[PDB]
Amino acid sequence: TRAKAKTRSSRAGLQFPVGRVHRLLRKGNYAERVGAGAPVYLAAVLEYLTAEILELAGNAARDNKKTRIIPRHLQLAVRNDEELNKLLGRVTIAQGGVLPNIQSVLLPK
Amino acid sequence: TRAKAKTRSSRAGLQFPVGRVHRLLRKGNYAERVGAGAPVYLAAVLEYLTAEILELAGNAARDNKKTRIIPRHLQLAVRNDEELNKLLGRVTIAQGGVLPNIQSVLLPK
Amino acid sequence: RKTRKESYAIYVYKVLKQVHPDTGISSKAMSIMNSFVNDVFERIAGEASRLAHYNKRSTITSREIQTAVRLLLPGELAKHAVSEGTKAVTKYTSAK
Amino acid sequence: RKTRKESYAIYVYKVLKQVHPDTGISSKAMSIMNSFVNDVFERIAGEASRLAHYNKRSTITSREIQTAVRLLLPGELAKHAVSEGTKAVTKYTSAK
Amino acid sequence: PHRYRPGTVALREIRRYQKSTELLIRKLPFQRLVREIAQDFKTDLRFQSSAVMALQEASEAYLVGLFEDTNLCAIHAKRVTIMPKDIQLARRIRGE
Amino acid sequence: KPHRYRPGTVALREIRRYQKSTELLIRKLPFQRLVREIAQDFKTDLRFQSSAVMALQEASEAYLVGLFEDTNLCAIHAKRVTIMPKDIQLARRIRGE
Amino acid sequence: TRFEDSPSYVKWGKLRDYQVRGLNWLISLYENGINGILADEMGLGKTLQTISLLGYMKHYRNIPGPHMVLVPKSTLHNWMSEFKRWVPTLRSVCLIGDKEQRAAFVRDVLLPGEWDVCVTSYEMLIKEKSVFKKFNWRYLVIDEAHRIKNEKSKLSEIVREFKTTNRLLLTGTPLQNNLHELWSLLNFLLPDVFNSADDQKLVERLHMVLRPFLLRRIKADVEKSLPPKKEVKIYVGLSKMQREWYTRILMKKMRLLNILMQLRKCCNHPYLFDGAEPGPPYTTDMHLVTNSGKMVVLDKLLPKLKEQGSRVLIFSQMTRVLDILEDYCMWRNYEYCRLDGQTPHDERQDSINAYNEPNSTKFVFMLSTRAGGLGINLATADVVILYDSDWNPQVDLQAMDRAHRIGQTKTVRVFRFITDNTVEERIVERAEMKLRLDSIVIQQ
Amino acid sequence: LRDNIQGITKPAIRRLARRGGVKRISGLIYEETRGVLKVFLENVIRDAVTYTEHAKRKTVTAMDVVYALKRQGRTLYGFG
Amino acid sequence: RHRKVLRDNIQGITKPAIRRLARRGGVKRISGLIYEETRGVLKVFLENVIRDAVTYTEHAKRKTVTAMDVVYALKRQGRTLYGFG
DNA sequence: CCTGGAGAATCCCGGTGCCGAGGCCGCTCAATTGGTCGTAGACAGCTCTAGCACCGCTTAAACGCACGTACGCGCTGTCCCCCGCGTTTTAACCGCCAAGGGGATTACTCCCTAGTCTCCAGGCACGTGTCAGATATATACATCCTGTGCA
DNA sequence: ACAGGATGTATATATCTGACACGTGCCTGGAGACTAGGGAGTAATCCCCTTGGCGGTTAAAACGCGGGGGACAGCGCGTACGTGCGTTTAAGCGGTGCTAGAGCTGTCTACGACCAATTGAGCGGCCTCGGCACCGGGATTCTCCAGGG
Ligand SMILES: Nc1ncnc2c1ncn2[C@@H]1O[C@H](COP(=O)(O)OP(=O)(O)OP(=O)(O)O)[C@@H](O)[C@H]1O
Repeated sequence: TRAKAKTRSSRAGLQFPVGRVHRLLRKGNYAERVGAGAPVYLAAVLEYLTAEILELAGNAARDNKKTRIIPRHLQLAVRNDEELNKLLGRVTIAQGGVLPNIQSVLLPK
Repeated sequence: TRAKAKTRSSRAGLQFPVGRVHRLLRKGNYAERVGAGAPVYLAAVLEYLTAEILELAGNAARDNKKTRIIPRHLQLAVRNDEELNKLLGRVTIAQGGVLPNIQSVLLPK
Repeated sequence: RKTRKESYAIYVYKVLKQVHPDTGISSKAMSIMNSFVNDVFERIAGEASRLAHYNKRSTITSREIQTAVRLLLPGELAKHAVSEGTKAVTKYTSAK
Repeated sequence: RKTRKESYAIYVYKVLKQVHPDTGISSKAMSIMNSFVNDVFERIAGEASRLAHYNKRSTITSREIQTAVRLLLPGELAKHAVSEGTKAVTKYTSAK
Repeated sequence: PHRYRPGTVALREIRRYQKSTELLIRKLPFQRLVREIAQDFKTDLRFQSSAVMALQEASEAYLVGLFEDTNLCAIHAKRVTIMPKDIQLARRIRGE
Repeated sequence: KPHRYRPGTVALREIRRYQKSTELLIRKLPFQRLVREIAQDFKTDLRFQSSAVMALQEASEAYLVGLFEDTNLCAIHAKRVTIMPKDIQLARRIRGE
Repeated sequence: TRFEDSPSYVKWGKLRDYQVRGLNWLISLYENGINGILADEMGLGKTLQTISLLGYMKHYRNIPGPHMVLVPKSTLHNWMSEFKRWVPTLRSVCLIGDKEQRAAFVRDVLLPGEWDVCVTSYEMLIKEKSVFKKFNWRYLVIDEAHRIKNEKSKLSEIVREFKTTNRLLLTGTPLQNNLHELWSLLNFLLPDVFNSADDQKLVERLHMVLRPFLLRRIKADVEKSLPPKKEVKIYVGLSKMQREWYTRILMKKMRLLNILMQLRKCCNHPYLFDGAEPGPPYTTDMHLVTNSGKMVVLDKLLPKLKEQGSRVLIFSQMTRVLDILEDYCMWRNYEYCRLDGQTPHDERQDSINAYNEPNSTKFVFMLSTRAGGLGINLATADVVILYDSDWNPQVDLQAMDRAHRIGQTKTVRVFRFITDNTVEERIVERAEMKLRLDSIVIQQ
Repeated sequence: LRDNIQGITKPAIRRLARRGGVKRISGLIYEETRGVLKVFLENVIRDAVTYTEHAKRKTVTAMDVVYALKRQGRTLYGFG
Repeated sequence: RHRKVLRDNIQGITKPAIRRLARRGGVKRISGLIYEETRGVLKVFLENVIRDAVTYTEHAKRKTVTAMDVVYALKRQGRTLYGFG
């Protein structure tokens, strides 16, 4: 007899796949061995970052009167936050556009 | 009995440690298997690069009327050479100084 | 049928419905999120690999992941990330 | 007795004697050359590792090393280094 | 007759293009340029449409950032019109 | 009556002299004290190897020298000879800080 | 084996039997080709013996060759004056000054070579080593031999690099912390004898191997004058504020990397620290004295001394509290004299000697373990107060026997204030064990 | 054929500048922009062609372009 | 009573030292407000580097910052230093 | 030189099609459970190396101050270059079709690399001595800057 | 516009020293020989997706033109920095003393790799509908003359 299959993500109460993260860690040639808690830690971090960016994008979409998040909303959210902006400083988001700003000298006198 | 030991560097005509490079490739977590030709090729490339930089540095040291090579000579060789400058663009050489240059607008006239 | 591809799309959708219950996401935005997750995974895993090599060890552990998170993420993001990971590992060990 | 430390010093010295027979090198210069060789080795090895992962292959070969050289080295250096590597592999295969 | 002052239409265009998010260069000319550049490196080379789209996206982002830095330089020089010297100063400070 | 050089010659002489020499220009002890003060905030009870402080000083000096090069370029761009905080800020903004 | 009385070439000579027999001993060592240590512990004198030896060398078989004497910079004027007023017939030069002055002096004196003895300091010796090596040295005199007591020190290696026909060492306490520093001194003396580092193993071996190359005698058993000093410890307790300071610092922002040092002068005085140092300089009034039990004890002792001698001379360990107490005595309602490392070198020798007065009614002089050199006896001093003790008992011995020269024909009392359950107990026990080692090695 | 850099037109360069945020444009900017675009594209296309030739293919893919851009420090999100 | 603080450590970076750095860079005339700006820039740079180095040292479970830690931190920030390990 | 209208351009409200997002199904492959075993690292123990708190002496370097001169900065005129608008031409754009190349998948075989055991020489640590370089010192050259005539 | 004077600098010479190059001993990691196994090469097949073309349309580019504002050169000024000179200070080097802490050794366990069997989680394939794009019309707002303020 065997118990019902409980996922490690279920054990940690997460939404990201601990099993998939573990397989990616093992098949990526990062080290000889991978401990039991490292996939859980990494999955929690990935979930936190995803939740942050999605919350900011959802607020941006609410300000723009829509219900679907698009790359423009993602770009607005990422460039309007300083921490995420420094994290993604060297990244281009396709179909993202630019932040509206005009240098105050170009405005008519 | 067994044959007399020939180093693979001697086999390839190189003067760099093919065996040590093979060990480092295998222990560095870059893949699971390593071809025999890969350490030979890597050692050949390293040898060419080292010879080039050393030749430029020796020319600079002779221009300075010296028989030893110091980090100043190494920096003076790396700069003034385009390919090596691009290769070492983001590298600081300790106690190597700066290229001697003055913008032409600062010269009195 | 064609060969299977992997992605984080279902989990991204779960987190989206968790944080904002009445919002959807387009395919291009989902592709962007997938590439973002892949890139962050790559950065953290590579930093942990470098740490393990530097300290002359052969096991990636939670301490290495925590140190890589400290190195890569700035400030309050790092504080919250460390707290979240610690809660996750604590609960996983407690309920195991 | 201190633990032994491995370095490329003797090989750098041999190459120096080959290129400028009546010339010497300083200890700081040798440390700089040591770090330079380690850096180049790490960059080329990492590029080859990523190439192999991209192509779903598990072995690093002379093809991967050549492609890494072409990607990382600017132009004429790449051409000459590729010639050197071809000659070395040819010699290692022809009679060894 | 109604003619706007020389510079209001420019600000209207600035606002319009900073609110829009779509490409600005024409796709067929960009594709022909990409094939012209690829002609030197290898003969009879085929392309995917996604590759050309990604190349155009990256080119546009790079040029937009370049122009923003150029505007900063020109404003520093107490001008309003950007110049080749401003472009070259931006490139030199970036590191080309 | 005593000999004086006109403004703009001793500066050029110093430029050549320092662009030729390779010594470190900041005094070692004040820099070490500054490094210790900064490291005190992150984590108390810290010791430093003497080589670590020298590496830090090397990196700091190289960074400042490159920054001053770019700042000089900005100042020359503005048709000036004197560098200013505006030039420093512009150089840092373009380099991405 | 030589004359029993002073030679007829000394001037103002009053050297006694001990000094004349030491001179005979040194001359015999020179005749048989043996160097050594003139381990004259105390007032019996070593400058007189060294000068008389060199003068005998000149005034007997002609050896006018190079001779060098090494002194601290605080004794250059003293040594030159002693040479002038004892043996004027001998010629001496001094290498002192900035770079230009030193170059001028060597150029105008050293290379012409009209000199016979050159008096230099350690620092100038290190400066002009290449200049001195160009000479065939014969006799080398090093005062305070514990300066070179260890190898791997620049001065010791430099002074070994010199070549002399003869060597000679001068010290007060050759043994300080262990037998290896003494072995270093003996290695400098005779390189080719004590090449190796190595109850029967020691004590007897040390005596039998040191008798040929050393002379040891005690002023108490030689002069029979100079009534012995009486040493009394005062066991004090630390106030509650000091106790909580001590406990908190021991169990724990202010940088704290050295537990022993940071928990040291605590028993001395809390506000010697930083962080909670006295804040706004309101005024110099009754603030510092009330905070320390040792300060209370000293403030109680002062009246009992001023109703009597009132010429104490005080000792403490930390240069800060040294200067604090120095500028405090003047304020309180007293007067002082100044001796510390800040004072420019040449001015101290005349200043302190001048301050030695028939009467001062100033009641205070302050000297630390490292604020003074070797001279200026305070025969007017009566009481020695030691606020805290140094690790090395030899430093404290030098400090407390500084006033125990001949001038002191009166018994002097030394007071050692000590606290409880603090690091000072460890300091005291280490000093006692080191002193016991020194006694068992030398006296026995 | 040839002469396709002229396909990058003055109006397109003006639109790029207006998205950047500039108001007035000098007449000589256009050739400079064409030159810098040519340099950037040449670098990226050379890297992509190297990747494709290593793969032993004849078609250049979005994966190749993305890998080249990531190598240059210009990571692109939204293509895989 | 004698107890006070002399100066702050950021003032250890001296005006003639900054002028020597500017001379090596290639500058001829220097405005008076450059010095505080340079001190601030240096403080920011050192805070970043020291944070990363202390992170590495803490992972090692040590209490002494090493040259290797400084080199690893500098390579992380993208300023590879040759000649220290 | 503060107001008041034209007149373009923009935002807001409502209706229509449509196409991609989201829900739903089967299926297969990858994650889970269970058990076994070897090794990596945790833990304790000792050595000795190196770092921290501190003093004396030298002396270079920093600090402070006075004088003058380039230099940054503000203001003005000129003119020329770029912008706004209208018109004509060009080609991108879009929709659809046709064809072949080539990327992707499957099976089969075999050669190359992992792992082992042994042995031995190449590389490392340690001493040691000698020369390349830094140092000082006195010439000869180059550079700047002022001052007296007449350009 | 040069002559000359004072300043700085490049150059030749002699000494002395510490760092580098060479040798010696020794040991640990690489080379030789072998055996198994699975990853990659090779062939063959399929289908999708890239290219080539063709026509109709309309947005976009190219060209011209007038005119206003911004760039650029000039001039004046009054002030902030460079240069030189005296005085103080703190860095640099050297010793002192101490103890922590980094580094190597040995033992032992508990933790992760490996394997086998099961099954449910996720992925490709479908379909339907609501969110979005487009289109149109009215209300609103900003800009630019022109005048009377
Ligand atoms: N002319 C003299 N006659 C007799 N005794 C003298 C004479 N000069 C010096 N002394 C002795 O020297 C003692 C003090 O002299 P001084 O302090 O100069 O001694 P020192 O040679 O420096 O001794 P130390 O060995 O302690 O360094 C006197 O107490 C006395 O014993």
